[PDB]
Amino acid sequence: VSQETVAHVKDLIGQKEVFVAAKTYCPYCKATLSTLFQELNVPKSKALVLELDEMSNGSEIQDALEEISGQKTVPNVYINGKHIGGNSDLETLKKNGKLAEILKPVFQ
Repeated sequence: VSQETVAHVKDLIGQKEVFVAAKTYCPYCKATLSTLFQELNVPKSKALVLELDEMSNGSEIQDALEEISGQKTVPNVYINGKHIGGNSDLETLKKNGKLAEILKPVFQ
């Protein structure tokens, strides 16, 4: 895991307000994307969703994410540069109202 790749991934995380690292065949990723973009209607134009299994540098990005967030699995969600976690973490925030609050500056 090179520092160059790590720096690049931090760049990607900050490009859009909502960042999601996922894999196309993962049900946890599907639930997270559904929650954010279908149920909550977060504008897709304010999000960068990486499907690592369809990225030539997917494994390198995932390794960089582990270094940056300590997380080893997908989905890996960031909102406004802050690490949110995975699908279960998203569900907890959704239920206690904190997800709606942190997405306030994003919704439009």
